[PDB]
Amino acid sequence: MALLNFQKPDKVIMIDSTDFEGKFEFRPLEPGYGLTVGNALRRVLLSSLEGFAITSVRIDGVEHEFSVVPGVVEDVTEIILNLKQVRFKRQIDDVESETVSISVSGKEQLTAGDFQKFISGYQVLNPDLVICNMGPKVSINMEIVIEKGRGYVPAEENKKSNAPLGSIAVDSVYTPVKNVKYSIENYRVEQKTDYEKLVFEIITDGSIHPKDALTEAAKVLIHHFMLFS
Amino acid sequence: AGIMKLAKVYIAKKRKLKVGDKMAGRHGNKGIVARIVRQEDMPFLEDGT
Repeated sequence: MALLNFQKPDKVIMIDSTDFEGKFEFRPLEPGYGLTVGNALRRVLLSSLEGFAITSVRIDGVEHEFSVVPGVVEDVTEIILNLKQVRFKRQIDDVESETVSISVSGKEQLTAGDFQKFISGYQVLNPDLVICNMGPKVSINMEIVIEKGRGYVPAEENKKSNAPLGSIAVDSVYTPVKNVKYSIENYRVEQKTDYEKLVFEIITDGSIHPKDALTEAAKVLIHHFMLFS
Repeated sequence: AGIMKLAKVYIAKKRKLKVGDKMAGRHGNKGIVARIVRQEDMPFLEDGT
């Protein structure tokens, strides 16, 4: 009941936001609260937000990741490292895992967009990402598995004992947030100039909108702080 | 001489960077990785990087 004189903000205001970048404001804030809110949100954003990535890859005729596909300039290791960089945005709800069979032939370059004609539940956010350079007569038949996770899971943990022969597990970087930057500026409310204004700049991979990322980070923070009731 | 067959098996080991691995610069600054720190805990600039 002593919370009368603490000036709390009314809403979070979105200045400019795309599917990849978003700028947000938080005002008015008591002195010192801007840093608390900003740092908590930044840590939760860079730590615990869910995402989608690839867990297993099987290239036809390739038995281990230290081999080479005939006619392909890049070795299987470089193909794996490029496949790690593909980003997915969910298109169909309740889809947690999908197996994608990819067969590409007659092209001089395998891009991530070529996977889109075979993926049903996910959308490739960077179709311009080149997986490998091949000859015009090279036929590439690969199977990738897309799963949901948080943070980083090494390829050692992604190895399934029931996987078919030739399946190569890959490192998965599930994090959807690329950068969180916050600033604290002073704000004048009536006669007091000591109130604080919080500015948020979030760069995402496109899988989660910056506003949704802020909402999910706040949801995690509320879930953690309810336990002290 | 005395060997009828010679059998060889090659095993490839992909070794990631981990705590205890030795890193060094070109100026004599050798060291051992003591902690792999989360990107949220690591120092960041005014730009958030």
